[PDB]
Amino acid sequence: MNPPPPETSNPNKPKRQTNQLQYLLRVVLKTLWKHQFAWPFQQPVDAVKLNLPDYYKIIKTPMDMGTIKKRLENNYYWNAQECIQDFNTMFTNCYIYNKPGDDIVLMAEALEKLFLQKINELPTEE
Ligand SMILES: Cc1cc(SCc2c(C)noc2C)ncn1
Repeated sequence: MNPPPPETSNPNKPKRQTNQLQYLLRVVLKTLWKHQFAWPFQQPVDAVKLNLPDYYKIIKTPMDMGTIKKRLENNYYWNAQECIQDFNTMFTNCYIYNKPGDDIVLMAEALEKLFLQKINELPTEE
């Protein structure tokens, strides 16, 4: 079975709208989302349709860009580090689950290269 997805709404979590979080949406997420290799990462892993019955046995902190996009658009975060951590969790899960050198690993690596280039110029907090 699939687990419930990660949380994207929690009214008692305190929230901020900040220039670093705006950059994470307008620059980081949008750059990765439009990439030709984004599609596997645009929603939670569907272990049923993809026939991955061991995925959620191995991966206990699932994360994906559909979840991150919702978190950014719905102002779920307090700070940029929370969102950066979500991207890094997504990449790590892919590398942990998959056989080294598989297509999905090359896809994650291409997105991660762009992620790192954009994070390198995360603006100073205003
Ligand atoms: C090309 C492709 C797509 C997918 S989508 C499912 C997926 C993701 C995302 N991370 O690990 C797996 C497995 N899997 C393999 N190969």
